[PDB]
Amino acid sequence: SPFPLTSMDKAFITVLEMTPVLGTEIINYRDGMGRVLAQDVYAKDNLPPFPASVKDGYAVRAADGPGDRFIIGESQAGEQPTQTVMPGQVMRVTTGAPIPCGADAVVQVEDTELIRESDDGTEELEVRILVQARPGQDIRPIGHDIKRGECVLAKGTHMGPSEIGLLATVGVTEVEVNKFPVVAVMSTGNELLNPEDDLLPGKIRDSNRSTLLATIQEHGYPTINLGIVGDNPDDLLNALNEGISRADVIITSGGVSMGEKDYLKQVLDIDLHAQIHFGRVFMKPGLPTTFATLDIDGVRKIIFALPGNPVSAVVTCNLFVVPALRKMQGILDPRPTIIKARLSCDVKLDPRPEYHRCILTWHHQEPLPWAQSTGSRLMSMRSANGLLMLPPKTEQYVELHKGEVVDVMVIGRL
Amino acid sequence: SPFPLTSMDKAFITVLEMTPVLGTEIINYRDGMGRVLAQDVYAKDNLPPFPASVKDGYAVRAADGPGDRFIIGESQAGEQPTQTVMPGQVMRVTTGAPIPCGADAVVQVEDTELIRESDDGTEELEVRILVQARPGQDIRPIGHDIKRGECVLAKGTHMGPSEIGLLATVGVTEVEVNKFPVVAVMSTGNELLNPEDDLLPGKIRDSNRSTLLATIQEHGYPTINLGIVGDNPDDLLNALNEGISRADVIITSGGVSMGEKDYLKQVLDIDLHAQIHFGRVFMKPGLPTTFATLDIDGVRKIIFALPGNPVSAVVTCNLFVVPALRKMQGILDPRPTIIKARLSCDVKLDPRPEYHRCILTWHHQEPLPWAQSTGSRLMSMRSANGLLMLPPKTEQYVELHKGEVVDVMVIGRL
Ligand SMILES: Nc1ncnc2c1ncn2[C@@H]1O[C@H](COP(=O)(O)OP(=O)(O)O)[C@@H](O)[C@H]1O
Ligand SMILES: Nc1ncnc2c1ncn2[C@@H]1O[C@H](COP(=O)(O)OP(=O)(O)O)[C@@H](O)[C@H]1O
Ligand code: MOO
Ligand code: MOO
Ligand SMILES: [Ca+2]
Ligand SMILES: [Ca+2]
Ligand SMILES: [Mg+2]
Ligand SMILES: [Mg+2]
Ligand SMILES: [Mo]
Ligand SMILES: [Mo]
Ligand SMILES: [Mo]
Ligand SMILES: [Mo]
Ligand SMILES: [Mo]
Ligand SMILES: [Mo]
Ligand SMILES: [Mo]
Ligand SMILES: [Mo]
Ligand SMILES: [Mo]
Ligand SMILES: [Mo]
Ligand SMILES: [Mo]
Ligand SMILES: [Mo]
Ligand SMILES: [Mo]
Ligand SMILES: [Mo]
Ligand SMILES: [Mo]
Ligand SMILES: [Mo]
Repeated sequence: SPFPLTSMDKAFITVLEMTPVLGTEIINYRDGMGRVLAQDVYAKDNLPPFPASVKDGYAVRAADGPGDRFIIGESQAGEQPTQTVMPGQVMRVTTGAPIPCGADAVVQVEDTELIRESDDGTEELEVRILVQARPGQDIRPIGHDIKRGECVLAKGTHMGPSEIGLLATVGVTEVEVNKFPVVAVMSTGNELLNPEDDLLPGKIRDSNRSTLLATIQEHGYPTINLGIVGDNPDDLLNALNEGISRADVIITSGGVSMGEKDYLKQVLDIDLHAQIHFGRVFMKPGLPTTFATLDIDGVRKIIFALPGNPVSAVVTCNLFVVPALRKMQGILDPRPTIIKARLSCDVKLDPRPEYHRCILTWHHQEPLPWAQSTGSRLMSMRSANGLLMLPPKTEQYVELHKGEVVDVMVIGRL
Repeated sequence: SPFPLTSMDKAFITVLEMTPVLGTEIINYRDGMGRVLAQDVYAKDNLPPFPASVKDGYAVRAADGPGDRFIIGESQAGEQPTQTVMPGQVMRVTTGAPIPCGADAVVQVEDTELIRESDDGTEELEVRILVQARPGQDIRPIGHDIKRGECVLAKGTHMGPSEIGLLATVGVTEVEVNKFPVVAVMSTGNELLNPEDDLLPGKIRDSNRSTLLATIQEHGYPTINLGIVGDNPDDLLNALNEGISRADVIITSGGVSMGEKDYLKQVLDIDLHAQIHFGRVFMKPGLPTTFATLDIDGVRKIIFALPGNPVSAVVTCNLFVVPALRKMQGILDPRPTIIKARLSCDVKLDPRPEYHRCILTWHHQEPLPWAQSTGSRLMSMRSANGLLMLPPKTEQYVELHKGEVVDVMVIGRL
């Protein structure tokens, strides 16, 4: 317009407030990594479902006390015992095996001495119990770990490997979860060639599409490649319409400044009839970053029109797009993790809040990590895992110094 | 045997020392996430390949100084200009467009005032240049960012989205990288049923296979599901042989203690002819953890036989298996990230080093995260992202207290 300068805080809140939560679907539990449960999950069985030995040893009657006992048989994992242990008798048990009727404690083998075995040495016949067992010792009673009817996972749970294991444990192999967003990515500019192309006069290769698609894929979300679109409103509208049809989220880069061949804001408003919530953000880099929504038949589509400069595109993707996607896939608090780190070098502050990719590293025993802004040789074998978040300068603070503590958004595996 | 108790430090070093680095393969750069480059990568073009405007404005002759200028044409992104700017003239430029012959600086539009435009207002004819340009201002010279022949990525680089973007930029769309390990996972025990099964007497559901497969998949590695194997040496040998054929790494759980129906160590040694490097580790949980290698025709297979207890299996998988896999896929320093955190609760120390899953959380402005051992309601919506690493007790230290600083291995996204 130019659009009003929007503060970072307002822009970020606006993205989260205006972004929808996707609907739900039933998935197989093996496909649950990173998904958010949209149902509570209950156990239909006890764990353990039988009284289970926690040791290799003997199932005994505690009342018998220590002494010499006839071994009447063995309880092995996976088989329900049929015999009842009577006074003066014991049954061999292994870890995880059921406790036979008549026994009320387990004595571990280390607290015993073998008296007699078969001539072939394959069968134990008589054992000395050296200790006084406590009633119930070394037995997991029925339901000790999980009770039938217990809620073991609550709706809203963001699942990792252990949650998948718990679903397996309780036999709940299909669960309701939020859908993942499908994210379409488009590059714009008459100067852009595909990565596969040799250069031609006046042209460069499109890098943003690759970088943005990889960023989204890193977070586990399905993507759509919408290719390169030229600087003209008809082609841009057609590409946006394809994105809307095929995806939940459309990410563009380029063409959002006020230049003569920058059409995206006009197309979003006048042709697409989308609602542009902000078109400029008071931030460095990322000034022309644009966020729009489009409501079609009770479905809200999300559009991020990011700056064309490659550094600006990847920075703004991490600040605005990734949290939106986290909200869409059902994460209750979709905010990124922000940690405290020490600056590895002095840095000049800008009137705008500043953001820069960095590498976070821990040093021996020092409690806080160091943040080294990207751009020793070894500090190049590693990809950026942080985004430095530097404050606006004040009449007081014009610079931050090496060692001073700053906020860093986590954007990669530490 | 019982095998010697191996210290944690020795066991860990032994895994890393004995684990091979996999060979290399050529991949498409879009498939490069998490891969390690096995070649240096060079630029074959300059970036930018032409002198490029960094602003919307006018390409000028700095020697002309400020004043009123005829606009002879426009240089738009993607088109090589044909006209030469002479004294008294300027050419309109947009960001990323080539600088025409004859011009040596760019003046941004904000430092100008328009004098004359066409009757239709679509074409600018005359402009007032308000500033004295510095030579070369607001131009990226040829090769400013990347030079032809420059090494832009070194062998050993562990790639993320920005590295993929750089490959796209320089047009190197196929790269040599280390292979990813294929990891086969097996559960053992006559008591185990599939997750899909209803319980039967004496039985429980297999959870470890799901948890371990999910853990490995979370790190991006392909997996093989070897199912459930009973407690007998013939079936175990057959399953191990299948794993060896189909995978680079075999993970088993269960059957590694000294129980009567525990055969895995015997099978690995006597039947498989593998070299067991340790069979017990002085650690809690994880005492019976076993690591073996098998060399077949110049190929080294890796076998981890983990404890059957589900908590022990997932803990030892994170401590030993994941670093091995990182080495196999070419990561030069495969050690996990360890951070410092504050204990959320008092904890009793064991003679053994202790490990427990936890959740790491940052609090407002406090520099160090808090580590809350797994097992408010909201602290259940989140999956474990840390492994607490507690020291062995000493005659002095028998307990650690809330707030004290401890080591935590990162095992999930923070
Ligand atoms: N996909 C892309 N890959 C690499 N560079 C790009 C890409 N898109 C745009 N650029 C470059 O970024 C710079 C700014 O582009 P521009 O379209 O003006 O961004 P905006 O107008 O959105 O701020 C130009 O130098 C342009 O060539
Ligand atoms: N895949 C599995 N899923 C769930 N529980 C298991 C699994 N494998 C073993 N267990 C249980 O873990 C416990 C220890 O098993 P065990 O085979 O004795 O381990 P190890 O001998 O290797 O220490 C037993 O209670 C057993 O039923
Ligand atoms: O206008 Mo920017 O600073 O390249 O996003
Ligand atoms: O023997 Mo463990 O402590 O279950 O691995
Ligand atoms: Ca452009
Ligand atoms: Ca077993
Ligand atoms: Mg532009
Ligand atoms: Mg056992
Ligand atoms: Mo135990
Ligand atoms: Mo900017
Ligand atoms: Mo910038
Ligand atoms: Mo800029
Ligand atoms: Mo700028
Ligand atoms: Mo700017
Ligand atoms: Mo800009
Ligand atoms: Mo920029
Ligand atoms: Mo710039
Ligand atoms: Mo243990
Ligand atoms: Mo244990
Ligand atoms: Mo144990
Ligand atoms: Mo134990
Ligand atoms: Mo133990
Ligand atoms: Mo054990
Ligand atoms: Mo255990």
